[PDB]
Order: sequence, then structure tokens, then C-alpha cells
Amino acid sequence: RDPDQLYSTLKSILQQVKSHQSAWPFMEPVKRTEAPGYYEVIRFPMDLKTMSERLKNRYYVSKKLFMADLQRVFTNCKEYNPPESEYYKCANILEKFFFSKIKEAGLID
Ligand SMILES: NC1CCN(C(=O)C2CC2)CC1
Repeated sequence: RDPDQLYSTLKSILQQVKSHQSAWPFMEPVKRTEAPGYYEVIRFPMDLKTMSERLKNRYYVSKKLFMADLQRVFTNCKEYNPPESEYYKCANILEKFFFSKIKEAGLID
């Protein structure tokens, strides 16, 4: 299936992203205990667990929707954290890896 093909390819890309050694900050929703005013500042939180559930719920009917959610993980991180923080550094490493996986899979809209 074109729908099941898309699902299979996204599932593979998302699982590879999640397994990456730089993914650890992004694995689950940001915890207030670690960032008490986070949710006062970041209006569209996103994380890889939430993406995994969205994928399982057949939300990602296009490349565009999947890219927007992963890209939001990164933009939240860079909005919130200084550039020389480990979080920012992880974001840019994981983004490079993400793009290489999108390209390796031939994913197009
Ligand atoms: N003290 C940190 C805790 C984790 N935060 C994040 O932005 C991580 C990257 C997702 C908020 C600030």
C-alpha cells in the first residue's frame, strides 16, 4: 500500500532517530520538574514519544506533517536553550542524522 508504505518508512526513520545517542533529551515530554517555566514559554511542545503515538494513530498521512513535528522538537529546543548547551548541540547532531535518513529513504511529499 502507498499508505502502508509511507507508514513503514516513517516508522523506520522515527525508530532510527529514537535510537540515536543524541536523542535522549527529546524522548518524552519535557518535565516541569526539569524546566519549571517551560510550558509558560513553549506553546507547541513536541517529543519523540508523542510522535510515536501520532504515528501509531495514523496521523502522519504525509511527509510534510511528519517533518513539521520533528522540526518542532528542534525549534523548541533552540528557542528554549542557549547554543552551547548540550541540548542545543544534541538537536543539531540529531537533525543532521534525521535529514540523512529522509534522503536515504527517498522520502518526498
Ligand atoms: N533544563 C532543560 C530540561 C530539558 N529542556 C529541553 O528543552 C530539552 C531539549 C528538550 C528544557 C531545559
